[PDB]
Amino acid sequence: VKEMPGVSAPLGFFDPLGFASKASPETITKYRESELRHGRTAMLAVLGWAFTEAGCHLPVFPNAGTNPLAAAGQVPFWGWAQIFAFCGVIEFVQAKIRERPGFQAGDYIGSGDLMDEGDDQWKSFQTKELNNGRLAMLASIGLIGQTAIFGQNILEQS
Amino acid sequence: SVFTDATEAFSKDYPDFYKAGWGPTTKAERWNGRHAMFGWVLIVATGYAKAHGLIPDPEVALNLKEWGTLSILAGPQTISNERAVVLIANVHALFMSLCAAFAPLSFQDPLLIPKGQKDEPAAGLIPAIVPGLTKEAELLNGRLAMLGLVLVMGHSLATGTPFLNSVDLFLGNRLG
Amino acid sequence: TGNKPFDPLNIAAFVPPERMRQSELHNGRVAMLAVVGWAFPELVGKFASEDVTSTHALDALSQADPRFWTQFIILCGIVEANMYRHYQINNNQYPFFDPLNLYPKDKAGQQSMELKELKNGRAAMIAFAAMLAHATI
Amino acid sequence: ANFIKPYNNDPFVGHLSTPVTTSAATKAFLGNLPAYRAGLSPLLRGLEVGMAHGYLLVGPFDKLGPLRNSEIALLSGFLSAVGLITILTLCLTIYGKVSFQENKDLLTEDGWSQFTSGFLVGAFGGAGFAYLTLLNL
Amino acid sequence: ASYLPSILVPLVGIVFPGVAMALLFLYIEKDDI
Amino acid sequence: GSSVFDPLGLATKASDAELLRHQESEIKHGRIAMLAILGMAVQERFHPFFPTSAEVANSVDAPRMILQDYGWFWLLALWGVSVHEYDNVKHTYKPESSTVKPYSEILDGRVPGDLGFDPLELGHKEDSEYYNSMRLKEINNGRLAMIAVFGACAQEMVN
Ligand code: CLA
Ligand code: CLA
Ligand code: CLA
Ligand SMILES: CC1=C(/C=C/C(C)=C/C=C/C(C)=C/C=C/C=C(C)/C=C/C=C(C)/C=C/C2=C(C)CCCC2(C)C)C(C)(C)CCC1
Ligand SMILES: CC1=C(/C=C/C(C)=C/C=C/C(C)=C/C=C/C=C(C)/C=C/C=C(C)/C=C/C2=C(C)CCCC2(C)C)C(C)(C)CCC1
Ligand SMILES: CC1=C(/C=C/C(C)=C/C=C/C(C)=C/C=C/C=C(C)/C=C/C=C(C)/C=C/C2=C(C)CCCC2(C)C)C(C)(C)CCC1
Repeated sequence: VKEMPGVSAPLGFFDPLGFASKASPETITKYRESELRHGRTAMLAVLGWAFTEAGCHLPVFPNAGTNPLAAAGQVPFWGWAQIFAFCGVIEFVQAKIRERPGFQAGDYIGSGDLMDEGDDQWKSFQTKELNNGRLAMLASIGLIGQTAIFGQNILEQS
Repeated sequence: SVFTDATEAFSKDYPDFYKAGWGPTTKAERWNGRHAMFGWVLIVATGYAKAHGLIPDPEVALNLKEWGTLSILAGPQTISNERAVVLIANVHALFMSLCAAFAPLSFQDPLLIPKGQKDEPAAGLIPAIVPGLTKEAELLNGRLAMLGLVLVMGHSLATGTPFLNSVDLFLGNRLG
Repeated sequence: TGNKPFDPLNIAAFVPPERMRQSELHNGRVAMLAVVGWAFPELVGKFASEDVTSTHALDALSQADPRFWTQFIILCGIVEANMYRHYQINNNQYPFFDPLNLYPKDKAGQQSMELKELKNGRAAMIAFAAMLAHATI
Repeated sequence: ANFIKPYNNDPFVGHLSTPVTTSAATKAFLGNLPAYRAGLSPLLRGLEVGMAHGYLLVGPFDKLGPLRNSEIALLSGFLSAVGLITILTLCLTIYGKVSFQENKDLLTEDGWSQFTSGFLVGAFGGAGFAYLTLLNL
Repeated sequence: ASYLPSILVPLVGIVFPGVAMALLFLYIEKDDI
Repeated sequence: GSSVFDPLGLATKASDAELLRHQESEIKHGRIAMLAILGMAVQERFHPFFPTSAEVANSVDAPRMILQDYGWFWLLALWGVSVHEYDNVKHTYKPESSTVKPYSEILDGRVPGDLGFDPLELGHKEDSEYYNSMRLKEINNGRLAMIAVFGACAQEMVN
């Protein structure tokens, strides 16, 4: 839908390939959910990539502090298992959210039942989140790509 | 009767505890009798284990470092390993006891009288004689076991011999 | 409830029958799996170090890695939680376990199959008791 | 916008509908906890709470107790957790017998009694499971 | 003798106060008699 | 079935319960099988995704070597498949209501194989004839792929 947040941009509504042109409300809601999940995950991924690149490593990961893709190996299988468990717990919470009648895509704060009235500033700030998230998605995929192709790694003239 | 008068005096003195079943009540009698029956079983088993040395024997005393200052008796002395072993054999049953006391099986008899209910009628000097797994048999055997514990303990204390050795003296001297 | 009253002795005076039939079934199914547990290893063989090499004896209890006991308890707890979700919360009124569905539509078929399961399970109980008699009297 | 509005649309009650107090996240998270979940017998609520709080409690005693440096640290921690659980169940029983005196919602004599029995069983289960897990790790 | 303190001190310092406080708590807020 | 012909056997023709669930199972098997065969082909001619796999005689023995080396990948794949199926259960099949055994009845008015995955609207639902013909094409290519998967496990069999 054109009214939902994220639209404000130089491009305006950006749907070259028809995906929301005839999509039922369920499919558009799922598309927005995916966009927000990817965007937030990418924002965190870029921030973590910056943290690792700058040498900022936890005391428990002393040896590996140079290349994030290299650092990924240092994590034992059970560390990744616990990452997955935590993400699954949050996903279970969000699934419990979506059962509530008045759910809007990505509004895990229940803004509809919280705001005194729907506002334009709220839409603009949701758009800010979506835009920084889209940029973070592109930037994170680009970071991984540029570091895989050229092994020198960011901050090393990459 | 004298027993009835004593029970009435207890009821008047401490109505709350008597109501809940605490004190001289048939529920308490049954519980103590069951415990005493198991206790006779456990004393027989302890004697047999002492005879066959299954218990680590008093030659060995628990190390202070591993078992902490709880093992300390007085100062340097430490609880013997046999006393610890018997205590643990008892701790198993005590853990069971708490579990079954606060979370009784629905068909199980509660430890305390239910709020609505009242204690069952008194058995009397000679409880009604009926064989098999019937309440009267259980109560009679519990009374017998508790009396036996009392009088064997009296024997051991008066003569000065250990309780286990007094039990050995009885039977046919099978145990030790 | 669905076996018919030809019981050898009286124990049901002070115990509800619904829970007791459920316990009959639980213990019977576990006993069938346990009889297989004490037959199949001996007949077909144990298949790894087992943390200590032994078979045909109860001692495996101590030899088996506690990891296995933990995971087995977890599995049993989760399956029992689902089975409790049935028959006591949602009262689904259809059998909890029926992939490749059996258990005929007619009520009489239900009763007959329940009787068959009870018989096969009681026999397994007796067999497991005899096995433990073989082992440790 | 305005994310802070009076709770229940009642300006004169001592509460506010802040994002922490009244948001889909918190309502759904608290509404699925055993203490507030719908369609749970009080026994099940107690069992869930006890399982959560028993496994949770072995660790501090095990790792920071006086016997933490001995080879029997885990057993001492488990025993301390068991004792504390027993104390808490005593507390629960007395609270139930004092509060609700003149199966249902958890706020009743029988409801609270079932909750406490479930809590004891679940807490001992959690402590035992934590012991089993830590015994080999 | 030399065994009693181990038995009694825990009872007097833990079990006795625990049961005493439980009973006092029950009686203080009994709301009847 | 294919064209306007009838089934090739006894063909569960006496299924009082509607065949919708069996048709859903058929289309699911077929989609899995066609993905499997196309994958297998690409793997046999191209294998860059998981290096250090040593020698792979054919696609059949690749899973064993991956388990040996990349054990976590199969856990991740199983997670993905399971979560996807659970998510599908929402818009396919009828929920439990003290009856309606779970995963037993396709919801009324829902053509089998419809998970809503129509991003490019290549198959026009409005045009009934075109949509039905495309469904038939999918089903038949999928049956062919299902046969082909075993015809390929023959590659494992010969050696
Ligand atoms: C008021 C007098 C008094 C005081 C202050 C103490 C103090 C003590 N006694 Mg001793 N004791 C006393 C009288 C007293 N005793 C008498 C008369 C006897 C003969 C039965 C004993 C026999 C005795 C033994 C056999 C042992 C102690 C031990 C102890 C110590 C631990 C407490 C304990 O376990 O009690 C246990 C005491 C009893 C079971 C009997 C009760 C003691 C008196 C009679 C109670 C007086 C109550 C008082 C009037 C106030 C009541 C109000 C109160 C409820 C608030 C402690 C230093 C233990 C020890 O040495 O540890 C190192 C130990 O093993 N006591
Ligand atoms: C005055 C009586 C008294 C006695 C006899 C004890 C005895 C003990 N305390 Mg101390 N304590 C007391 C009062 C007392 N406490 C008071 C008033 C405080 C508050 C200031 C404390 C604060 C305190 C701390 C902070 C700690 C102790 C600890 C300990 C234990 C020492 C460690 C050890 O070797 O055991 C090893 C312990 C075990 C093997 C666990 C067994 C635990 C119990 C005995 C199991 C049975 C409990 C039973 C079911 C409860 C009945 C409930 C109800 C009926 C009363 C020991 C059992 C330490 C401890 O427990 O370590 C974790 C510890 O860290 N105590
Ligand atoms: C039933 C289907 C199926 C199964 C079980 C497998 C299983 C396997 N494949 Mg094959 N594959 C498949 C379909 C399948 N594939 C299809 C349809 C393609 C597209 C041509 C590929 C392309 C492919 C390549 C190029 C390679 C593998 C490899 C492998 C192995 C390692 C996993 C991997 O990297 O795969 C990669 C799988 C994909 C990228 C799947 C894309 C298509 C799926 C079916 C759609 C949905 C997946 C999900 C949303 C993620 C999409 C990721 C995105 C990049 C497209 C593993 C044995 C690797 C190997 O070691 O071979 C020996 C390897 O190098 N596969
Ligand atoms: C549960 C159980 C069981 C069982 C148990 C029981 C049942 C027991 C019983 C027990 C008992 C039951 C005991 C008893 C005892 C008794 C005694 C020991 C007695 C004594 C007596 C006397 C001492 C006497 C005296 C006298 C005379 C001489 C004459 C008369 C008078 C007078 C009194 C003086 C079993 C085995 C299965 C095992 C497990 C546990
Ligand atoms: C994530 C995180 C968080 C939180 C966390 C938490 C809070 C956790 C918890 C945890 C827990 C809390 C856990 C628990 C667990 C438990 C368990 C696991 C249990 C188990 C149990 C069992 C197993 C039982 C058993 C039994 C019984 C019941 C009885 C007896 C018998 C038996 C043994 C069978 C936050 C966000 C804040 C932050 C970050 C991190
Ligand atoms: C109905 C019917 C019929 C027919 C039947 C048939 C013939 C069936 C078949 C069926 C089939 C025959 C199916 C198949 C399926 C398949 C599938 C479902 C597949 C899967 C696959 C996968 C899962 C994959 C795997 C893999 C991996 C893992 C890695 C790489 C390699 C590969 C790719 C292999 C008739 C006409 C007689 C009539 C009567 C009834």
